[PDB]
Amino acid sequence: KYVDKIHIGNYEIDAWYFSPFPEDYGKQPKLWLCEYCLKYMKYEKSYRFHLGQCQWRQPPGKEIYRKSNISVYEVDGKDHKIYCQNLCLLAKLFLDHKTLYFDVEPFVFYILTEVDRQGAHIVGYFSKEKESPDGNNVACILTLPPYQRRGYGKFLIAFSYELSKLESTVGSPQKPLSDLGKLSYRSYWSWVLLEILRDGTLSIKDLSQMTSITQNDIISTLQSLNMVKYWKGQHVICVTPKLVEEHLKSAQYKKPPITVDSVCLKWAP
Ligand SMILES: [Cl-]
Ligand SMILES: [Zn+2]
Repeated sequence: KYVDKIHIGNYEIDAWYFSPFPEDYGKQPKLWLCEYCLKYMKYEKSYRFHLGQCQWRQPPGKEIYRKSNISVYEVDGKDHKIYCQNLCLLAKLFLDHKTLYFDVEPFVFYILTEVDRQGAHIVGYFSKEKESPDGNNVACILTLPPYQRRGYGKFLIAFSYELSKLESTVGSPQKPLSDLGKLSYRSYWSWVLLEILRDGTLSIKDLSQMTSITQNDIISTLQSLNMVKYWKGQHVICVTPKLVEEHLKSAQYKKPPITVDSVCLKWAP
């Protein structure tokens, strides 16, 4: 028997996929997680004890972003092996194609939290290879189920590209994306490109430089917006500024409820 339900903070969440917690953890009805340190436990009694003993009120690592009550923590998987091993076992419950759980040192994880008087509550995260051969600025990304479809997912994507911009480099997420992944990325890419095309002759490589979105990713977005022509084996951006405004005004695209503010980011490569 696999883990199939978890209790974390005040949420219970059913699992979507196999996650390789040790066998005897699968045995239990629920898995109980500390919402701050992410320690997993077998019983409500050990959960309650931990709750009253644990001193953590936020993720480990560095708070590299604070705007209002949204915070992002940078955790190095080398400096915090166990926390990150726990994060990965948690994420694998909802990510089908996540492969890495124990070998965490090559990764740095970015933790989205919303803060109240009690502490900083994890809402989602994305991991990133420290050095990427394939040029992936995200390895895995995930908004926890009860928080999905509220702009946290898109905040994370936005954020992963803000980091790429400060590294003066283009990047694409590791594939395959989930269906929620695909939709959120195509939506983010769309909004970013449309917003910019509103404000005069920019090549696709010019757009790639400004946004840190790869040329393939810009091309495939522009195709779905119907703003790219094919000429002699070359993708040519063909934009009618009325159809740009047309698109924006529509329902499909809009400022996410919540956005990355480059000012409130305290990070450098
Ligand atoms: Cl659920
Ligand atoms: Zn704890």
